[PDB]
Amino acid sequence: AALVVDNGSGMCKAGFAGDDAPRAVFPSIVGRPRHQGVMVGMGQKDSYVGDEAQSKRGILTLKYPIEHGIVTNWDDMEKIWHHTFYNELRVAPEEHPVLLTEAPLNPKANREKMTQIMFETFNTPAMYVAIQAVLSLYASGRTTGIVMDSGDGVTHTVPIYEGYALPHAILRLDLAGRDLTDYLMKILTERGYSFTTTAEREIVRDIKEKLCYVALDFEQEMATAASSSSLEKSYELPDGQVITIGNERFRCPEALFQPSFLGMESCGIHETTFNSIMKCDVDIRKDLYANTVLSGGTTMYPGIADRMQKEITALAPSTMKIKIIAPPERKYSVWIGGSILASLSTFQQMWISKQEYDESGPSIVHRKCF
Amino acid sequence: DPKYADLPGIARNEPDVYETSDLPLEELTSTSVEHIIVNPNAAYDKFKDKRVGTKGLDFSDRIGKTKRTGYESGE
Amino acid sequence: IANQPVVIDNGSGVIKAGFAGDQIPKYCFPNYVGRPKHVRVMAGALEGDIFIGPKAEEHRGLLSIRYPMEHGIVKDWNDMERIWQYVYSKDQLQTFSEEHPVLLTEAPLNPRKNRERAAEVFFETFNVPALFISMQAVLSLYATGRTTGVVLDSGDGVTHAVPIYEGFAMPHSIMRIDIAGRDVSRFLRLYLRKEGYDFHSSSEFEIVKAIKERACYLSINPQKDETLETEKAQYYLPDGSTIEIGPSRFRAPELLFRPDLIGEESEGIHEVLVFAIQKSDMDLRRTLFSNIVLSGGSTLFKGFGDRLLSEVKKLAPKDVKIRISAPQERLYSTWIGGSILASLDTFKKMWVSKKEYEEDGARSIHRKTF
Amino acid sequence: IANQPVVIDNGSGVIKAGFAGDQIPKYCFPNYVGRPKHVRVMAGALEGDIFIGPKAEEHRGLLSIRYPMEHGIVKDWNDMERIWQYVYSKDQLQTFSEEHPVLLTEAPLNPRKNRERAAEVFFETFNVPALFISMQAVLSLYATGRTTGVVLDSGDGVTHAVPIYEGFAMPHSIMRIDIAGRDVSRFLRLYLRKEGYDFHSSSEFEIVKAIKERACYLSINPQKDETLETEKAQYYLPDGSTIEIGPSRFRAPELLFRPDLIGEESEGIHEVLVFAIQKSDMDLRRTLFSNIVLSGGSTLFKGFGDRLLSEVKKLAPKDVKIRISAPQERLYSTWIGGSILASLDTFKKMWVSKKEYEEDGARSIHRKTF
Ligand SMILES: Nc1ncnc2c1ncn2[C@@H]1O[C@H](COP(=O)(O)OP(=O)(O)OP(=O)(O)O)[C@@H](O)[C@H]1O
Ligand SMILES: Nc1ncnc2c1ncn2[C@@H]1O[C@H](COP(=O)(O)OP(=O)(O)O)[C@@H](O)[C@H]1O
Ligand SMILES: Nc1ncnc2c1ncn2[C@@H]1O[C@H](COP(=O)(O)OP(=O)(O)O)[C@@H](O)[C@H]1O
Repeated sequence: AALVVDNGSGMCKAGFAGDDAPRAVFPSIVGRPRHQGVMVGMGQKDSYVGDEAQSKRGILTLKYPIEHGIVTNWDDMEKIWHHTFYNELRVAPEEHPVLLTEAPLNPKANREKMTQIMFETFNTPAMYVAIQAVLSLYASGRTTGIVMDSGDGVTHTVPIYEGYALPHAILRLDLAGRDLTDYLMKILTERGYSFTTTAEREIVRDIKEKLCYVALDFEQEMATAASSSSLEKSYELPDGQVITIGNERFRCPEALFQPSFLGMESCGIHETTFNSIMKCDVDIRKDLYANTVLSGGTTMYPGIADRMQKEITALAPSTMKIKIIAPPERKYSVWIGGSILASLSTFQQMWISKQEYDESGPSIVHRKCF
Repeated sequence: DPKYADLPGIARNEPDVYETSDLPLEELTSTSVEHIIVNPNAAYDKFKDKRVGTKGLDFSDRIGKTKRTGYESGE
Repeated sequence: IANQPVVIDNGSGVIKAGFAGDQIPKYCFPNYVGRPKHVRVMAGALEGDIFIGPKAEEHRGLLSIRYPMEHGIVKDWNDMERIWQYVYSKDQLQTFSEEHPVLLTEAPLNPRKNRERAAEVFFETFNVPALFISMQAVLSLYATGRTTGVVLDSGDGVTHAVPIYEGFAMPHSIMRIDIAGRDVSRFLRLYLRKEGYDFHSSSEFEIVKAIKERACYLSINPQKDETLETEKAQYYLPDGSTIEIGPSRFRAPELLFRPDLIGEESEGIHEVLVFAIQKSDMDLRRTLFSNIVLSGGSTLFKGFGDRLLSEVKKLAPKDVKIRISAPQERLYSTWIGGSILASLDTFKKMWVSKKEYEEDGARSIHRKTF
Repeated sequence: IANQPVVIDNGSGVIKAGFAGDQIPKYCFPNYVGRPKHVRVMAGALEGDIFIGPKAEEHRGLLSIRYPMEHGIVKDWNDMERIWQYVYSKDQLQTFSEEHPVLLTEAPLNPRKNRERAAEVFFETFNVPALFISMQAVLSLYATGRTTGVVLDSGDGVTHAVPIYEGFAMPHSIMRIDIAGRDVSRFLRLYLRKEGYDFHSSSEFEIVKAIKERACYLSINPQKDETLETEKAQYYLPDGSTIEIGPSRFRAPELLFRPDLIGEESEGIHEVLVFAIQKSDMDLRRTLFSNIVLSGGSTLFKGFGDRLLSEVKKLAPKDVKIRISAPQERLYSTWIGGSILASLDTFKKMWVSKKEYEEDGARSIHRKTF
C-alpha cells in the first residue's frame, strides 16, 4: 500500500501504487474569484481547485502554482495536495507513504520545501522524490535508452544506459506546452480571434490538444496552407461561436523544433536530444539512438515521432539506425513508471522515513534523491 | 512653445519629467605566489644579442633521418 | 509622386490628419459617425443621415453617436470609409486623395485582416499613389528625438507598452491590454449613476468623456482620499444644469492602475510598463527604465506621472533610476513622429506603390511594414 | 622590415592585439561576434549585422553572443576572419595588414588543420608579409625574463603546462586538458539554476562570467568548506536585482582541480603540473619544481596559488623546494612575451615569408612552428 502523486505543471496525476492507470487526473490550478465589494451568493468556496475550477472558469482567475517545474506559490500547492489526498483519492496521508515527482536540474529549495510540507503538514510516514525521466523508462520495460520527456512546464533529456544515468549529459529546456499555448494565442490574435484572460487561455489549450499536428516539412506545409483550404479545420468554443484556425494549426507545434519563433535563442527539442547523446560516452551512443523514448503530453502531437526521426537522422551519422519509442499511453508515462517502482520490494528500502527526516533534517532528501 | 499654444488638448502647468532622486586583485596580494614585476625594456636587452639557426630546421612529425632539434645556434 | 505625403493617425477616440510639412496636425476631429437619433421619415429634420467631426459637435444632442473603431480594431468598415472620405473633404485638408501619398498608424499586435482591409480601401476606393502602415509606438520616439526608449502609449481604445533600444524593437516584449480611456469613460458613467446622475444615451456618453477629460485626478494614495471628505466640485453641462461629481472623480481613472476592482482580468498600466522591461534582456533593463516615454491622451490625467513613478518603483528593482519623460504634446505626439518620418527621404523606399500591390499580392503591405 | 610587426594573442576569451616594442597591449577586446536578435523597425538605429569588441559590450542586451573558438580550436572560421578583420579596422590599431608582419599565439597540441587554415586566412584574405605561429608558454617565459621554468597557462578555452629548461622545450612532457575558465562559467551557470536563478540567454551567460570573476574563492580544504554553513554573499546584477550565490561560489572553481564534477575523465590542474614535471628527465625535476610560472586569466581566482601549492606538495616528492611565481599582469603576460620576441632581430629569420609559404604551402608553416 503506497501512493504515487505526479506534480506536473499542467496536470497532477495521482493514484495508488500497483494500479494500471492513475485514479484521479485533474488540471493543477487554483481558482480565486474576481470578487467586487458586492455580497456573494450561497454555496461559495473561498478558493476552487482542479475539475471544480475547470467547471467555474468564467469568473475565477486561473493561477498555475508550478511555473517551469518550480513551485512559485507553496500555499497554492498545499491546497492542490489537500484536494489530491482527502477529496480526489479519498485516503489519509498519515496511513500511506507518498512518492512525488520533480523535473531534473530544478532549484534545490524546490525538493527541500516539497518534502518539508509532506513530513510536517500532511505527516506522511515516508517520502521519496524521483526524476520524471527515470520513471518514464519503466513504462516501456526498457532499462537502456534516452527519453525526451516534454511536459507542460519543462522538457528534459535524461540518458540512462543499463540502469545507470549520466547526470552531466542531462539538458533542460524551458520551452514547453504552456509556452506553445501562449504562442498559439498570439498567432490566433493575428488571424482575428482574440484570447487574453486566464479562462480564455484554458480554451486555447483545448483547441491546441485537438487540432494542432507536427508537419514533416514546415516550408512545404506553409505552401499547401497558402494555396488550398484543406488544412483549415473548424472548432466550436464553449460559446456557440465557431473559429477556423487555418495554417496556425501546424505553426504552433513548429516552435518545439525551432524556438526562434518563440524567440528564446535556444536549440530545438530535436537538436537538444542529439546534443545530450553527443555529451554521453562514444560507445553507449548506439543504444541511445536505437532507444529514444518520447514521454509527457507534449509528445502526443499527431506525427511528432515522424518529424523527430527525420531531424535526428539528419544530425546523426548515416550508418546509425534511429528508432523513436512512442507508446500509446505517453500522457500517463511518468505515473505508470512510479506505480511499477513503488510496487517493487527493492524500493521498500529506498524510502526516506520520518525518523530519518527528524534527526538529519530536510537536507537528507539531496543525498537520497537519485 | 507657440506651436503647443495653438492646439487645444495640451498639458499646461505640468512637469515634463517625472524622475526618482539621483542616488550617488585578492589573488594578486597572496603570500603563496611570488610577485614578479614585468619590465619588457630590461627583458629586451637580455635577449637583444641572442640569435637562432633556422638552417636545416624541421619541428614537424617527420620520421626520416633520426631526431631533430629546431634552432641550432646563434652567430 | 513628389507632392507632400498626408499623415493620418487611426486613433479610436480622435483621428489626427494633416500634411507632413506642418509641425502640428491642422485638422483633428472626433472619430465617430453621427446619425439622427429619431428615425427620420419627415422633411425639416437633419438631412444626409451623416454628421462627422465639427458638424456632429454642433447638433450633438439630436444625433446618435456610433464609434466605428473599438479596441484598435475596425468593426464597421462602411463607417470608417465615410470618416476617411471626410478627411479628404472641403471641411478638412481640401485635396485629392489620388495625388498625395498616405501614412497610417495602426496599434501594435492588431489582426492581419485589419491591416489587409485598411490597405484594400485606401488603394481601391481612394486611388492613393503609395501607402505605409506603421506602429504607433515607433513614431512617438521620432517626435521626442531619441532612438532608445519604452513607449507606454495609452490611447482611447487600447493601451500598449513597446520597448525599443537603439532603433531595435523586441517584438516578444510588446504588451497590449484593452483597458484604455474608453473603458475609464464607461466605468465613470457607472460611478456617476452611483452618485445618482444617469447618462443612458449614446450622445450623453460623449459628455461623460468631457466630464472625465475636465475633472478626474489620480490620487497618490487612493485609500486616504476615500476616508477624507470630498469638496464635491460642480461641473456645468451643455444644457446649463450643474452636477456634483464628488468621490467618483478620483476612483474612476484608478481602474487603469487596478482593473481587478470593477472585475476586468488585466495586468494594469503600471504592470504592463514594468513587465515589458522585465520581459526584455537583463543588460537593457536599466537603460529602458532610464528612458520611458508617455504617449496618447490617457496619460494626461492630473497626477498620472506622479502615481506611475510610485507604482513602478515598488515593482522595479531597488536603487534603479526611473525617468518617465512625458512631452508637452502627448495627445499629438504619435502624429508629429509620422510627420518627421514622412519628411525623410528614407520614407520614399519604405512605402508600397499602387502598381507594387497589384503585382506582388496581399503580403506586400505586411512584409514592408517593418 | 621598417614597419613594426603586429602581435595578436588569439585567446579563446579575450584577443589582445598591438605593435611590437609596446610595454602593454593597447587594444584588448572580448573574442565574440555579436548579431542583433531583435528586429530593426526605426530609422537611425545601430548600423551593421556584426558587432565586435567595445560596441558589442555597450549594446550586449540587444545582441546574441557567439564565441568563434572553443577549447583553443576555431569552430567557425567565417567569424574568426571578421574578428581579425576588426583588429586591423579603424576602431583598434587602424593600419593595413599588407604593410605589417604578424605574430599569432596558438595553444600547444592543437589540431594541425587549425594551424594550416590560420595561415591560409592570414596569407590569402589578408596579404601579410610574414606570419610566425608560436606557443603561449614559450612567450610567457620571455616576459618574466627567465630561461628555466614550467608555464601553467590556465586560459578561458584550454589549460596547459609546458616544462622549458634553459631555452629548450620538451615536446613529449607537454600536458593539455580541455577543462578551463569557460567550463567553470558553464558549471557555475548549472549551479546558479540549482540555487534558483536562470541565465538561459547567450547575453545572460556573459553576466555569469562577470559573477565568476567578481565572487568565487578556491577553499584550501574542499571537504571542510562543503560541511560548514556558508555566508550567503549577495551580488548586484546589471538590472539591479540581488542574487545570493551561497555554496556555488566556492564549488564552481573547484572544477579546475577536480574534472570529475562536470563528468570528464581527465587530470586536474594540480595533476597536470606535477605530471608535466614527472614526465621530464630525473635531473631537471628539482629545477622545474623550483621554477613554476602561472599564466592566463583563470589563475587570478582568489586562493588559486594557496590551493595549488597545497595540492602540488602532496603529489610531489618529500623535502623539495616548490616556489610558484606570479607575474602581476598574469592576463597580459603571453602578449608581452610576443612583443619582446618580435622586437629581436632573430625574429626576422624565424618568420615564414609570403613567397616561402606560396612555394611549399602548408608544410612551411608546420616545419618552422613548434
Ligand atoms: N493530445 C495532446 N496533443 C497535444 N498537446 C497535448 C495533448 N495532451 C496534452 N497536451 C499538452 O501538453 C501538456 C501535457 O501535460 P501532461 O498531462 O503530460 O502533464 P505535465 O504537467 O506535463 O506532467 P509531466 O511534466 O510529469 O509530464 C498539456 O498541458 C497540454 O498543453
Ligand atoms: N486632457 C485630457 N485629460 C484626460 N484625458 C484626456 C485628455 N485628452 C484626452 N483624454 C483621453 O484620451 C483620449 C484620446 O486618446 P488619443 O491620444 O487620441 O489616442 P490615440 O493615440 O489612439 O490617437 C480621449 O478620448 C480621452 O478619453
Ligand atoms: N579576476 C578573474 N578571476 C577569475 N577568472 C578570471 C578573472 N579575470 C579573467 N578570468 C577568466 O580568464 C579568462 C581570460 O583568459 P585569457 O587569459 O585572456 O586567455 P588566453 O590566455 O587564452 O589568451 C576570462 O574569460 C575569465 O574566464
